[PDB]
Amino acid sequence: MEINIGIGEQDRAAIAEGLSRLLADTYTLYLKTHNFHWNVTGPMFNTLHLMFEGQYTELAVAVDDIAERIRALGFPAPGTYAAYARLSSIKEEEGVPEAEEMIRQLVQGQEAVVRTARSIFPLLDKVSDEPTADLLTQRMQVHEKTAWMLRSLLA
Amino acid sequence: MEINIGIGEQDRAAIAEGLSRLLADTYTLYLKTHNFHWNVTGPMFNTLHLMFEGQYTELAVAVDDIAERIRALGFPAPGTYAAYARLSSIKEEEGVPEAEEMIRQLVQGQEAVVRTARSIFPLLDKVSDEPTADLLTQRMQVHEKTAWMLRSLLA
Amino acid sequence: MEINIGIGEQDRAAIAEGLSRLLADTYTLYLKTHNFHWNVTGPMFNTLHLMFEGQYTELAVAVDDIAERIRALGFPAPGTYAAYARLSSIKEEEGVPEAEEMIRQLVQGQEAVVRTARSIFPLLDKVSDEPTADLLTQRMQVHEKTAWMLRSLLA
Amino acid sequence: MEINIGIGEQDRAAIAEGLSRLLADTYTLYLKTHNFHWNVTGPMFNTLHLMFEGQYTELAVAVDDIAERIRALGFPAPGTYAAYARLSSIKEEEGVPEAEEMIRQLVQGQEAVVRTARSIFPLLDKVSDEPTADLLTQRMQVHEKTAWMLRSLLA
Amino acid sequence: MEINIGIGEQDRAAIAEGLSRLLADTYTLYLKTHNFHWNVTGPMFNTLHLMFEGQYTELAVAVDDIAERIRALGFPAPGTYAAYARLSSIKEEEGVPEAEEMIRQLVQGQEAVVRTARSIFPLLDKVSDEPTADLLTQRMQVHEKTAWMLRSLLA
Amino acid sequence: MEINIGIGEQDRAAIAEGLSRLLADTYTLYLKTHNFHWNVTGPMFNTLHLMFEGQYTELAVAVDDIAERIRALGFPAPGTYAAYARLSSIKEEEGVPEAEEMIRQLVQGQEAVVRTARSIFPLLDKVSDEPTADLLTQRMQVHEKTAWMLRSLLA
Amino acid sequence: MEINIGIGEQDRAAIAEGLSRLLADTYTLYLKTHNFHWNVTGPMFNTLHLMFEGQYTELAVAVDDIAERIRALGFPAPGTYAAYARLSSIKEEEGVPEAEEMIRQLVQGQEAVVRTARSIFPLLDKVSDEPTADLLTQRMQVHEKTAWMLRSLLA
Amino acid sequence: MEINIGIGEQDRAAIAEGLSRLLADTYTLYLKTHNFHWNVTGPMFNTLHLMFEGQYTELAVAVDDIAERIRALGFPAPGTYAAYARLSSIKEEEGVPEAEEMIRQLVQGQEAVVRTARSIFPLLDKVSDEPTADLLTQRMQVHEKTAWMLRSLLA
Amino acid sequence: MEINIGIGEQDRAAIAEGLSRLLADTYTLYLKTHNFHWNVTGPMFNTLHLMFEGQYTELAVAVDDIAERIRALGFPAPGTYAAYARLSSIKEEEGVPEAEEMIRQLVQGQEAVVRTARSIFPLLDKVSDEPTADLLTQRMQVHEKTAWMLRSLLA
Amino acid sequence: MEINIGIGEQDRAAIAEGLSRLLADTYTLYLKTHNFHWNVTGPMFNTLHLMFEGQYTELAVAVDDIAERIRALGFPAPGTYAAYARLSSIKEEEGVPEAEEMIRQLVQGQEAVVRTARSIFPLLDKVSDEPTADLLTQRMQVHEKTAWMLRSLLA
Amino acid sequence: MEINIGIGEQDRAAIAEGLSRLLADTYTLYLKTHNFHWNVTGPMFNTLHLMFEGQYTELAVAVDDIAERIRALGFPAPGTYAAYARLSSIKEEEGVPEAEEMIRQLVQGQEAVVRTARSIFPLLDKVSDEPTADLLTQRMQVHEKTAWMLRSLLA
Amino acid sequence: MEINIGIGEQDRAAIAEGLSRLLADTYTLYLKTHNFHWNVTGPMFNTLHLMFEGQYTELAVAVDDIAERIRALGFPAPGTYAAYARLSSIKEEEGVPEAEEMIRQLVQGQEAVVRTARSIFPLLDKVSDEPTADLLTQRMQVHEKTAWMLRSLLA
Ligand SMILES: [Fe+2]
Ligand SMILES: [Fe+2]
Ligand SMILES: [Fe+2]
Ligand SMILES: [Fe+2]
Ligand SMILES: [Fe+2]
Ligand SMILES: [Fe+2]
Ligand SMILES: [Fe+2]
Ligand SMILES: [Fe+2]
Ligand SMILES: [Fe+2]
Ligand SMILES: [Fe+2]
Ligand SMILES: [Fe+2]
Ligand SMILES: [Fe+2]
Ligand SMILES: [Fe+2]
Ligand SMILES: [Fe+2]
Ligand SMILES: [Fe+2]
Ligand SMILES: [Fe+2]
Ligand SMILES: [Fe+2]
Ligand SMILES: [Fe+2]
Ligand SMILES: [Fe+2]
Ligand SMILES: [Fe+2]
Ligand SMILES: [Fe+2]
Ligand SMILES: [Fe+2]
Ligand SMILES: [Fe+2]
Ligand SMILES: [Fe+2]
Ligand SMILES: [Fe+2]
Ligand SMILES: [Fe+2]
Ligand SMILES: [Fe+2]
Ligand SMILES: [Fe+2]
Ligand SMILES: [Fe+2]
Ligand SMILES: [Fe+2]
Ligand SMILES: [Fe+2]
Ligand SMILES: [Fe+2]
Ligand SMILES: [Fe+2]
Ligand SMILES: [Fe+2]
Ligand SMILES: [Fe+2]
Ligand SMILES: [Fe+2]
Ligand SMILES: [Fe+2]
Ligand SMILES: [Fe+2]
Ligand SMILES: [Fe+2]
Ligand SMILES: [Fe+2]
Ligand SMILES: [Fe+2]
Ligand SMILES: [Fe+2]
Ligand SMILES: [Fe+2]
Ligand SMILES: [Fe+2]
Ligand SMILES: [Fe+2]
Ligand SMILES: [Fe+2]
Ligand SMILES: [Fe+2]
Repeated sequence: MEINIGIGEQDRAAIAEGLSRLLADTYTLYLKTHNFHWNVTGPMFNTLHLMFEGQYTELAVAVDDIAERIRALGFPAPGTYAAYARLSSIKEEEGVPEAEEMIRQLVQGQEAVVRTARSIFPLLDKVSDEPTADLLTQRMQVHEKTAWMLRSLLA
Repeated sequence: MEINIGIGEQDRAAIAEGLSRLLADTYTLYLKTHNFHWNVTGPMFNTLHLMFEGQYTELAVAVDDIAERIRALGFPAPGTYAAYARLSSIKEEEGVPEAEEMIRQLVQGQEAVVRTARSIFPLLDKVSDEPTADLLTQRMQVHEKTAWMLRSLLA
Repeated sequence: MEINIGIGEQDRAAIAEGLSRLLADTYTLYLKTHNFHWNVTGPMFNTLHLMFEGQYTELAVAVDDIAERIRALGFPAPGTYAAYARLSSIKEEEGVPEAEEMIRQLVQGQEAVVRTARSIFPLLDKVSDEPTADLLTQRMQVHEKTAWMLRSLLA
Repeated sequence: MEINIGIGEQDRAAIAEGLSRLLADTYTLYLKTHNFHWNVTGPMFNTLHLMFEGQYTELAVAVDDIAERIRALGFPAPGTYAAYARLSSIKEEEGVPEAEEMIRQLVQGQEAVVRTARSIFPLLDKVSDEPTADLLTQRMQVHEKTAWMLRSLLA
Repeated sequence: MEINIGIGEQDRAAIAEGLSRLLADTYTLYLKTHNFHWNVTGPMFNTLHLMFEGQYTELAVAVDDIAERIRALGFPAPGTYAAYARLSSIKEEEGVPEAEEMIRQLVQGQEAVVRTARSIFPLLDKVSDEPTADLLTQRMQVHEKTAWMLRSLLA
Repeated sequence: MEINIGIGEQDRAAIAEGLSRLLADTYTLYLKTHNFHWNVTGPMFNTLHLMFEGQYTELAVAVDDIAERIRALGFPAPGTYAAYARLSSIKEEEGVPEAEEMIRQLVQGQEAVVRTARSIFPLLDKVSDEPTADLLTQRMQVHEKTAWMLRSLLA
Repeated sequence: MEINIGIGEQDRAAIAEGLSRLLADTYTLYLKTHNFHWNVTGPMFNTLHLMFEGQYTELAVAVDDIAERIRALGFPAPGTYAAYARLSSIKEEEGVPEAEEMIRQLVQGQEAVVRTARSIFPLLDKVSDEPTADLLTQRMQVHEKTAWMLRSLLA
Repeated sequence: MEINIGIGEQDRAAIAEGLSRLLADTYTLYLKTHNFHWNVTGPMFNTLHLMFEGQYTELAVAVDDIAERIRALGFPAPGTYAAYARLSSIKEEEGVPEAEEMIRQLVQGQEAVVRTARSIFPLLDKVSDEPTADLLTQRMQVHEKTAWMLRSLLA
Repeated sequence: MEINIGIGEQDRAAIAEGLSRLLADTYTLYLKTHNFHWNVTGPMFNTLHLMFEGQYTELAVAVDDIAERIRALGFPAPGTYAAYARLSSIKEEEGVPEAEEMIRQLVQGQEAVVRTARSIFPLLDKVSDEPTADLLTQRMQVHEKTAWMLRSLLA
Repeated sequence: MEINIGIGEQDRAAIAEGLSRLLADTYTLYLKTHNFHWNVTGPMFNTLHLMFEGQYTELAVAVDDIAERIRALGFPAPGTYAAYARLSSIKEEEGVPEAEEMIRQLVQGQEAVVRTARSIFPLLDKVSDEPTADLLTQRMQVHEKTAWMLRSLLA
Repeated sequence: MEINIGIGEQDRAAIAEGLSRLLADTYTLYLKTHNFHWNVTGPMFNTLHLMFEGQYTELAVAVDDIAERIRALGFPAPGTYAAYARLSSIKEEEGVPEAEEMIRQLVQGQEAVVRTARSIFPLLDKVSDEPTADLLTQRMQVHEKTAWMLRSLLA
Repeated sequence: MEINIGIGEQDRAAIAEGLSRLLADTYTLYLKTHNFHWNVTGPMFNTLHLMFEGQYTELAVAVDDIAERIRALGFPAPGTYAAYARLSSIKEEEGVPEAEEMIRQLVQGQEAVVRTARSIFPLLDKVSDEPTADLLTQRMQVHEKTAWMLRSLLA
């Protein structure tokens, strides 16, 4: 059945490509946060284990919402290790850093998602896709708040 | 008591006129979805009876939110068969279609409401009314997601 | 598949006709109550906004129950503005009356539904349809309690 | 202690006998529904596994209510395979039918309980046992609604 | 405002008089049950303290439903010691009986409410007051189930 | 089994006598508040119906707590119309006053219970019954708060 | 689709045969417990009514778990009176025993289910089926705990 | 740790200064609303006591959300009487007005917060701070809806 | 950090010593109650198993509240078998009494805690430690109520 | 309507003056706690952000309870920045202290509220106002518990 | 601090290595299931969207449980795309298969996890690690049940 | 009534002796954890107070489960200070250690319970008691997980 939501095929494709980068960043941050939840040690273990648990639980919902916006636009949502490694701007950590370095990496991760979201608004200006713009705004709000709570631990 | 929310009376009347069409479309789609919920038959009965129930339940809240935004702008909210029949662009179904035609009609219904919402943004861009713009964006998000789920059944 | 519930087809059709009138009245009262919920003003705004919310919330469930009893009897449930205007004995209000007149109209609405319910019982005795008779009885109970609560506001 | 509820011992015994048949039918349908819940296969597995779960869960409560009405009338409630096999009008299925045949058998099962309930009303009329009449009416309502939901899957 | 629910003023007044006796009996049983809840002793203390608690909790809701049916019929609901002592057929217990006598009096109390309820049906036959008839039937169901549970303790 | 809670039998008997009057006053107020809940009319029906429901719901718990304190002191708790009519200082209303007069009466009821509670404190001075003193204090707190909310309606 | 869970088809059939006897025993105990719940009398009625309710509620869930393990092994789950009478080792009670005898029979029933579970482990040691062994262990744990609670009543 | 969220330091400082004013105005309206909740009297006491409770409860959450957006921007959130008095544009009420004047003041307060929110948008346009824009929009929607509910009481 | 709560160090030390005896008694009663919960047998098993469960569950919270009041006064809370055995006035039961003797011992236990609480008030009066006096009062209320429920089982 | 709660007008005014100082201290501590919740940084951010949230959430309920006790005594509750700055003994912090200094200040704040409550008991002794004394006691309990938890963080 | 749980370090490392493969397989199945949840189309969309959501929700909890068992054994839990691609035996699907192929792949995935779990038991028989064996058994139970539900759709 | 669960009396006694030592160790660790919960201080207070609270809450359930397995085996569950001091291998802490030493002692306590559980398996290998083996396994799983969480704080 044809899709008639006021956005043309090539524009929906370009928006889906941007949201695919956002999905890949968000999913990579999800797994990194889950990883640090398991692997963090030292005197802040209790609070960081819990904090990273809240963060990855929220990111699991965000992954679903971003993916299903791609579906609403008429395209398949990427969902493999290869697709996400190709699209993600977040570099993974293959070892076990000190807790302060875990916090710093997760701050940079929040900012990377924000940076990807910001890269998409120019396209949305040209096209007028208010639902996707609101999604991006919600994600920016969450990552900017989380960035504050994480960097506050360092000071 | 004078209303002083930063929008003049005839500008508020114009936004309320557009929201009245959005309300009438939303309410007509609500009754149609409720109708199909009761009347659908065939092997997809259980899943469509449930899917349509979730949709009309969400629409009943949306009708209330759209109507109370009209009130916040200082105008009466329309609420009769005659008023909605006059304002609605949704085509009503007087008989009992087969399930796949019910699904098709509801997809077109979602897209019709999006179109009505999209028609109001030019006005908000002249007058500046960010709360209504957010309301319209939420309706477009819900209806575009619902159109994906519905049309996915026909693939 | 044949329907063997102990009521013949012609009697099931006659009961469904009566329930179609009850459904149309109930749905018309639902919309009128919802209308007054949005549009009432004056010193009793808070209490009537709330009271009318409770009533239309209940009536939305009642619509579903009546329509699904029609389905159980083997007939399509009506669900359009045209069908309900043809069948309803409640007169819609196209303006915005004063609060006391809103209350008075809703009292009369409760009593109109009771009247339609009473009209159906003679048919049910002849054919013994105990489930439909209990449904009618429940509606009369709800509308007669609601009539008391509304008319108490006038005194 | 004597039982003085406005119904003589012989009439209570006769009503208890009728309810024993209703209980046996309801319990046999309960087990058949539970059986089909485990054993159904094919593309409708997810919907029918869930639908039959809802139905057997409701029937388990109904068995308790019918049995406890027998106890309120002053007689023991039957509760063995031999007693239910002797009293039940529902034939059990010893194999694993196709899903559509499972649906058909459950429709007939609903109608068999309705038929048993109908057969008890004459006694209740001659004797004025309003609580039992209301129990029978509630069972007829549930089974007639369930029959509609089931046979709609076959259209 | 006029009351047009299909029952004449003289008949509504006679039904309200019957419900007043039922209200009085139910409230007197409520207090007696609450009394025994406090004052029962011996090895069955824990079970009877709890069982009587469940019973008086249910009766408090019943008194409200009975009183508000009187109000729906257009008459004030009685609510004083003097009014209830004049209308109640339940004899109060001024001392502290043994647990077994407490149980036996509560059985008789259930049966007294049933008896008062049965006395009202003839009036409802000539008049067609279905909601009141259903209320009476509900009370009869509850009191006959409670009578079975209480007298079972004595066996 | 002897009671050894640090209060001799004569003092326990005197405290119980005082609590017996507090119980009768609390229960009388409970029934009066319940009565006004049913019978109030006029433009304040909705808010007074609800307010009086909250009050009688709280009073029902208070009755149980006061009676059980009497039980803990070693004496039976009174629970009959004749006992409460004898022990109570609260005047019952046998008719249906106007709403403003219902409010006034309930204000005077709250203050009467406070007076009855106040009358018991001297017995506890002598004896050091700290649990009873806390129960009286809580009743005074509730009733003084309720008196403010009620009389605030009259200003 | 072919089943590849690491257990050959005839070995799965043998485990399913053992679980079918366990299912038949558990379901027979379920119906006996339900029967005694309705029919027990005497001074222990309240506590046994409740205790047996808790037991049959647990057993209803265990029946579903056992049946679905048979399904996971690739075989139909038996579910008729004839099948369960054939496969069960627990004998039903066709009359109404005294309460102490009901308790004794339920103790023996718990122990019968333990014995049936035990009888299956030799097969599992040969074949290796750790999920089934864990299910059997859970049923032994529940039935041994329940036997303690039941026989404690008789001491 | 550097803040890299796509908004330079001077722009973040300016937005935080604007939100500091929104925070002060929101907290001042919070305390005024809480004040009127305690201090309102007259026949609308119940409805206004409840209505103003809902409002100050929502405002307390809004205070936290606005302050934490300031934190996300990298600046301290003000939170003292001196700071809020200095930053607020709403004037406090030091006495106890009549209920209609309390309503009027709270309507004006809603509109004053809307004005403070409006004053911040010019700054976000230049900079593109989509999360803050959404926050201002949410506050405008809540205050404009609340203004409608309050001013409806005066009509 | 100095402690400045209006009570000098020596008086706080003396209050903490008294609360240490109350904590020891309460913890010893908690373990005894938990013991009898496991070990009681006979026809009251179900009721005493449940009643003792409610009691020990409440006592667990009380232990925490007493200990933390000691901490608030500035002293370590005792928490070992030797500390509690040294301070406790409750004598432990090393065997398995009959149920009636378990009930009697638990009555005496409630009274032992009350006795210990009464021994502390003189100190509190001389010093005005109102929070500790309220804690003692709440413990006395619970234990005197529990003593009533337990001894009522014996009568 | 006269206030007759057993405390004379001048004494109620004096008690209300003391509670006004308590309210002002509690509200000032509420805002200081809210402030530190937003502004704290360093490795203890997570634990202190959450601890201070729990504290200000509880203080918000306490401010309402203290204010409504003032109302129950017949006096208006103060509720402005100026009224609280005049009455409060807590000095506000206009900057952003180190986390350890925030904790120290919050300890001193709990003790300041305790000191204000203690200053009122002499008056209450002369007048006899048990509800107010119980409220002060509860505040002292909460603040002394909170002081222990806070000062424990320093050790 | 040394780990002394009764298993030597290289034996724990070997168990951790096996569980790392189980974790990688579970996580790969999790993402594949989430992918298919987003991307499935056709008439089974509604039921497969729901079924796959329930599955990936369960798998997300299982990932955490398996990772935290690795942590309990004293080893870091892997958690990157590169590690999971290296350790997994399940192949991802890079395209969008038809619904029946999605079902078949998820059946094969359940069976793949069972094989990986099964492959670890030989090590557990040499070393003895009953907690890990119970985790493996739980995963086998879940995946075998899920395989039945999935393959039933293809029958 | 004889116990027939497939284990001979002296074999059950031996299993119950082992579980009695596990119960004593679990209860000793419970009290030590509760003690440290009250008495810990320093910058980790908030996290350790909460962490130790979660642990002692879980242990309280474990104590009940272990004791009631002893009861299912037909033996009394020990429950006094003297019995637990005799049976326990965990030593109590009579003073107030620094937080890091509290953590270290609780790690050692978790490992002690694991050793006690492990010590019972040789017996169960001779006797066969799968329910007890599963209980031991669950305790080993919980204590090994808790040991990781605790020792992670010391890294
Ligand atoms: Fe965790
Ligand atoms: Fe989803
Ligand atoms: Fe938004
Ligand atoms: Fe204009
Ligand atoms: Fe439905
Ligand atoms: Fe609304
Ligand atoms: Fe939004
Ligand atoms: Fe939006
Ligand atoms: Fe609303
Ligand atoms: Fe429906
Ligand atoms: Fe009914
Ligand atoms: Fe009904
Ligand atoms: Fe299932
Ligand atoms: Fe039952
Ligand atoms: Fe029952
Ligand atoms: Fe009914
Ligand atoms: Fe009670
Ligand atoms: Fe009511
Ligand atoms: Fe009924
Ligand atoms: Fe009913
Ligand atoms: Fe009501
Ligand atoms: Fe009670
Ligand atoms: Fe108190
Ligand atoms: Fe208190
Ligand atoms: Fe084989
Ligand atoms: Fe199932
Ligand atoms: Fe297990
Ligand atoms: Fe096992
Ligand atoms: Fe309030
Ligand atoms: Fe916050
Ligand atoms: Fe928004
Ligand atoms: Fe605690
Ligand atoms: Fe926060
Ligand atoms: Fe309040
Ligand atoms: Fe208190
Ligand atoms: Fe090795
Ligand atoms: Fe979804
Ligand atoms: Fe975790
Ligand atoms: Fe296992
Ligand atoms: Fe397990
Ligand atoms: Fe397992
Ligand atoms: Fe042996
Ligand atoms: Fe605590
Ligand atoms: Fe237990
Ligand atoms: Fe238990
Ligand atoms: Fe296990
Ligand atoms: Fe195991």
